[PDB]
Amino acid sequence: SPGIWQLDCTHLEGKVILVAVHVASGYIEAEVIPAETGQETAYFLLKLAGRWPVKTVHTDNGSNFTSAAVKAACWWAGIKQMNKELKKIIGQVRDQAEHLKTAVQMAVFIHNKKRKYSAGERIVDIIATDI
Amino acid sequence: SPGIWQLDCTHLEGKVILVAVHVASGYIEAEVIPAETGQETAYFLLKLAGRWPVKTVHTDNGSNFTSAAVKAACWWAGIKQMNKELKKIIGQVRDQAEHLKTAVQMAVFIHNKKRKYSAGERIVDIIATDI
Ligand SMILES: Cc1sc(-c2ccccn2)c(C2=CCC(C)(C)CC2)c1[C@H](OC(C)(C)C)C(=O)O
Ligand SMILES: Cc1sc(-c2ccccn2)c(C2=CCC(C)(C)CC2)c1[C@H](OC(C)(C)C)C(=O)O
Ligand SMILES: [Mg+2]
Ligand SMILES: [Mg+2]
Ligand SMILES: [Mg+2]
Ligand SMILES: [Mg+2]
Repeated sequence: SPGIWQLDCTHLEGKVILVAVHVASGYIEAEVIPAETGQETAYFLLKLAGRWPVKTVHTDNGSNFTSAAVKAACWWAGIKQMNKELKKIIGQVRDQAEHLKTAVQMAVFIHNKKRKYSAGERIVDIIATDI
Repeated sequence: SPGIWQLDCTHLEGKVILVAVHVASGYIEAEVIPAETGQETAYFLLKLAGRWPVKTVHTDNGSNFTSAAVKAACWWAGIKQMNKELKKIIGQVRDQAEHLKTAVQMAVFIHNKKRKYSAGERIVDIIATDI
């Protein structure tokens, strides 16, 4: 189902990586954030919601969604309540970049454009079909 | 044509807002950045390219694309070489949020979800059709 996303943080090199997965397609978005915080999660969701039709969000750590900032974002945006494979791609391109955040975006790109249709194509097809 | 984007910075409240427009649909993405820098532009393009099939980019200030970091991102990602309407929506929601960056994302959301099909639907349709 096309409005469902998964959202979790992983850790790498002492930093936090917020990873959203469009469950039906396997498409990902990710950002490196300073701290694993309710506020950062909220802002992330705002950005995600303006880009895709986000209806429901799941997580492996329910306590992530407990902050008032997060609930307020989900309220405003109308939302209701890979990390190993990505680390793999991060590892493969890590040395081409100085900043971890740059390596993460390189990795997100590679993940979304690979065929094994790519995740990037499937999200768009699934969502266009739903219109 | 579906792989064409426009990219420019505007200024608001002493900060820089990077605005990308998918020309065929009018869909936007935007971020608040510390400084109008080649490096920030590069990183922005990396993120944009992993999310959408970006083929060519235009700007109103050609000197934006002059930094080696920018050319290197366009090289890696395979890329070749609204601000008033968005400010309008920013103005309308500005008071609901503390941080400008939050108001910008609120505004991007409102811009992409409005019908006047929304920009958000058209990008996806145009791109799915192209697959
Ligand atoms: C901090 C820097 S400098 C720099 C670069 C690369 C070539 C020429 C000049 N600058 C790069 C690049 C490395 C990877 C890419 C794909 C080639 C994009 C540009 C970076 C890159 O940081 C950015 C993306 C914030 C600029 C990095 O983390 O290494
Ligand atoms: C710095 C803060 S705190 C906060 C908030 C709002 C309600 C309850 C608790 N926190 C908010 C919110 C205001 C707008 C939204 C749509 C309701 C999302 C959450 C903000 C918001 O910053 C965030 C998005 C980085 C957290 C802001 O700039 O005001
Ligand atoms: Mg988690
Ligand atoms: Mg909170
Ligand atoms: Mg400009
Ligand atoms: Mg440079």
